[PDB]
Amino acid sequence: KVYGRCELAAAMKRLGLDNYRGYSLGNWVCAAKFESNFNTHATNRNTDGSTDYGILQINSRWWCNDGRTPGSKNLCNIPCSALLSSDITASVNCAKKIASGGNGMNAWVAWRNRCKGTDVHAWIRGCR
Repeated sequence: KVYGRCELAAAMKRLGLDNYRGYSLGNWVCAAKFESNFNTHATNRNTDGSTDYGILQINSRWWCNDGRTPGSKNLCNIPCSALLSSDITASVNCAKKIASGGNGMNAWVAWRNRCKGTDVHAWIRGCR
């Protein structure tokens, strides 16, 4: 499914991402925008042989197991396929785990590059 900006913001808010680990909601919406363009089915093969999955592009070498990545740590303890549904719950739960790390949102390259230090409130401006 391809979410609309406000719809994703509402969903993220219900799942408790607003101010999670000190990051206001707009950060998570921004991240989703640049990581997958709000597409729950986005998949991106990495050079190192890993693949990023879903709305928050979670990596098969460290976070979920896809059954084809040499040395998967599967720290979220979930199959990567669970990250491809229209329901963003599994992706949010794993993202919570990743951002609980000392580096927070820095784990997402797109966030680091396009969202960090910007007016993240613009991502939820005009929403319900």
